[PDB]
Amino acid sequence: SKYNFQTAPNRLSHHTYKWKETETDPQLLPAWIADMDFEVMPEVKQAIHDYAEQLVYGYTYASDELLQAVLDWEKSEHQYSFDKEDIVFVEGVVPAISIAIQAFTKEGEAVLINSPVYPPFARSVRLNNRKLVSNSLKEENGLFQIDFEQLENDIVENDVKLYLLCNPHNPGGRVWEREVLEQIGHLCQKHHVILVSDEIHQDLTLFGHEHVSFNTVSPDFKDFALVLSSATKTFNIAGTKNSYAIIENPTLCAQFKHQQLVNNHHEVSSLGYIATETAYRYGKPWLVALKAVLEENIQFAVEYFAQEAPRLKVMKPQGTYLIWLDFSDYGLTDDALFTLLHDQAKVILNRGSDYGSEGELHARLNIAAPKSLVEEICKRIVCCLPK
Amino acid sequence: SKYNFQTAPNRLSHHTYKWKETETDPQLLPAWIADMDFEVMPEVKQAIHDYAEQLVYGYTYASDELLQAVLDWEKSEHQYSFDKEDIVFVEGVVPAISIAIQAFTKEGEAVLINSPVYPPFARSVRLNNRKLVSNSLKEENGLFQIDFEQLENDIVENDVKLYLLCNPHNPGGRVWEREVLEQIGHLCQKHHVILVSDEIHQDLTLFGHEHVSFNTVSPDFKDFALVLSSATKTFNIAGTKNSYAIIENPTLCAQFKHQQLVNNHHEVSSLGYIATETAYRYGKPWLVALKAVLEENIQFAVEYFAQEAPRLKVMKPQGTYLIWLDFSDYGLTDDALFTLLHDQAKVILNRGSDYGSEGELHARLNIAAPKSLVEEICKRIVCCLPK
Ligand SMILES: Cc1ncc(COP(=O)(O)O)c(CN[C@@H](CO)C(=O)O)c1O
Ligand SMILES: Cc1ncc(COP(=O)(O)O)c(CN[C@@H](CO)C(=O)O)c1O
Ligand code: NA
Ligand code: NA
Repeated sequence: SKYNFQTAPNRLSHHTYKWKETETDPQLLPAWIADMDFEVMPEVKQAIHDYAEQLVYGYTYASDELLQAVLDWEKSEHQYSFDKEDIVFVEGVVPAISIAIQAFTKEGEAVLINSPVYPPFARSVRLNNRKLVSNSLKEENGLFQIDFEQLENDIVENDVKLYLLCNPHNPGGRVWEREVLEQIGHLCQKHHVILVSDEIHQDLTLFGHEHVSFNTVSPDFKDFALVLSSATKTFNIAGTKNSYAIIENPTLCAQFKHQQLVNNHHEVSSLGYIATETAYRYGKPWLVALKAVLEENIQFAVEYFAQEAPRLKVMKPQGTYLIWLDFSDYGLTDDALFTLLHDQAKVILNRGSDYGSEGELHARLNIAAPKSLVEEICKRIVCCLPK
Repeated sequence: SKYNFQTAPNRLSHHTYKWKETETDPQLLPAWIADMDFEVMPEVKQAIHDYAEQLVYGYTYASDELLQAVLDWEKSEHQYSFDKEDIVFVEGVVPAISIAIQAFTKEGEAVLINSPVYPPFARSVRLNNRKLVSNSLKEENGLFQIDFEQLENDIVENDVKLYLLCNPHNPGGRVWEREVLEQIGHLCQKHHVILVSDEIHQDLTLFGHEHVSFNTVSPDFKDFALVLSSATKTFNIAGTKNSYAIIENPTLCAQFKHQQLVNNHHEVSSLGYIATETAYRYGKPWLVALKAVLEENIQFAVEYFAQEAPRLKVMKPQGTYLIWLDFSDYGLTDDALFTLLHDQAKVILNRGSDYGSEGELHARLNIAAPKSLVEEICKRIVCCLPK
């Protein structure tokens, strides 16, 4: 218990998204947006104090030490070896997604996602005036799976140019096996599709599930695929605004960097650089401790819901700290479910329908909070469900 | 008991752009990129420490207190009154310029600048595949002036859609009079041109020169013009990454915000928000003290160069902390001037030619450093100039 996973810091004065509603209605307990109600690792807090003590807060660049820290993290944690020149810093992963869409496709061309998925995927495609192709995931034995026949159909019928892959997949928390990723890659090679693998949850695979970074699947995958990740989801530092793309293919790397500069989206803040380097240098023990806490919270929620709401269908995450809940067996509409949870149960969960039509009558639950808070949130979710 | 403008914090370990070359060649003295070698106001330092003590560094948004701080600053310092909903935060001004180009013009359409000017102006136009129209500034009696006859010709002959205005103008530090701004505005009305006024140096007008913010010139100007500014240049906090657009016209504001979201360039870091609010709420006395130091440094440089290098033509800034130096009386090429300053004099100044063809044989000198450092830099500049 060296690190504090037992007590949530009070965030009410910090202008957070997560606790905003609670500031007006103190009864509301938020468990929606993916940041954590855990204190950040102490080395990052110290690094922010140390930044203050620089005294001058001018223009800074991404250092060789930061580049090496990213290289070292990827090698040590994900067995992914590349060169410092392959790293492109971006203030966030969602920014990187828009840059990729703009760099690798033209207006009107088709971009494929596996639905239901993180809403900025569909939004970034549509707002960019690209054609969205939603490849609907199957649900079998409590897990999402890809229908590869329909995936190929979706690619061919729509002349898909870009595939935005989520790995681990949010929502659901699906940690794709190497064999699944290999089939995806072969389809991209066949049909000349560029693949962007959003691996922001890569450090949060649980219960023995192992993240397989996309370009580690086959040595040639870097010819068409790039990887996005960050320290921010792993270490709860989203407000520091830094992330990266690993782009080993020279042409793809130049294309991305060019579009990033066209958009004047090439700079990152000083603390963005500092916090990522610090997290990667010092964060491993904290991450190990976090993952044990997350596993306990998830197991608790699954068992509690099984006992108190056996009609509630719970997808057990293989990774991420987010649980996908299916209220389909209840006599509720999508809107009535939202009103029930928010107004009667006083719990704020993400509306599943935000993620696509497959999310109708679902909600997403964030369990990256102390066990006592998770216990209360689960109690509230089961309190008011209709007979 | 008073603010420190006498000693410069050591920056060699902070991965700064400004001191980067000096990290490898200790002989080199930088006076190029516009950040200051002055300690930032103490309250911003404290705000960074306070941010560390939030303990959780998750997702945040722009608070009503920050919005009010910007409103209050704009009203009290620039007599510019508008509503909180007119403010759009962007991680930087150069980001905002690209968003504006993309939002308000189509590919192939013409964008006008007054050359020579801050290089990202020309770059952002060119990289965006817009046609660049450079309206060349006159130089008369040591000051840049607009040729309004040619400006109108440039607008009409090229069907200009967007005018990127720099006010105060960098380089040269020209603080455009109200009457000059009114003539520009009237041309934009006549010819249906949208105008973006980059007023990042607005708080740094000197020697009795007063900034006139563009939309304060006429109540009609908001129909076609928006204002970009920031706390970063004023208060030496560029690394914190926040700035704003004031867009009073509903259509222009929606267009800008839409494009910002298309580009996923809508979020700002938590410290970005914090540092700007803090600077505006506590910064005025520091700024008053700064301006006295800057005037002293500029006066020193002008007089020193007048004695030690009478052939060197020095444009005295009306604002900004940057001096535009003209070496055209010397038997030098643009390349030879750069080599002389950098390799013999051991000083790093911005290359004038970066700013446009009018900057050939020029260099830009940054005097926002302690007087003792400025004295040394000036001594170096005059040491090795050829007969
Ligand atoms: C697949 C994926 N890609 C990107 C991000 C966020 O990226 P950014 O913070 O780097 O922009 C998230 C976090 N998503 C959070 C925050 O919105 C959530 O509530 O789901 C994500 O799940
Ligand atoms: C007219 C103008 N607009 C914008 C900026 C910087 O804007 P940003 O840092 O907010 O993107 C500057 C600072 N310019 C610095 C940093 O490059 C200089 O050395 O000139 C500027 O002079
Ligand atoms: Na659908
Ligand atoms: Na020119």
